[PDB]
Amino acid sequence: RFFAICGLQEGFEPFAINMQRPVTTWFSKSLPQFEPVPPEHPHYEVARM
Amino acid sequence: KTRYALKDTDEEVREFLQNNLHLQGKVEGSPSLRWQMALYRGLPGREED
Repeated sequence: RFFAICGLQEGFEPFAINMQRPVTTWFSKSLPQFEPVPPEHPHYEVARM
Repeated sequence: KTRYALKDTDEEVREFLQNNLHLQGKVEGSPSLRWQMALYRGLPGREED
């Protein structure tokens, strides 16, 4: 709705100008899941004894 | 713009463009010009004349 007004003449292109399928999007799902404790976690450390 | 960098007057660039009218881009050879030309030709006041 406003690409021609501001953005077309400045040399900018639409993010998906030449694409067949719509751009796949990822969303932050608020469903808790169990994941491995990162080796570089700032607060939690796991030692294998 | 290159001719202006070489310190040419407004008459020199015009005659340079007159002899170089065939160097304008071709829509078939560029994917970017495909949608730009289609968007350009959609304006109400665009006449091919």
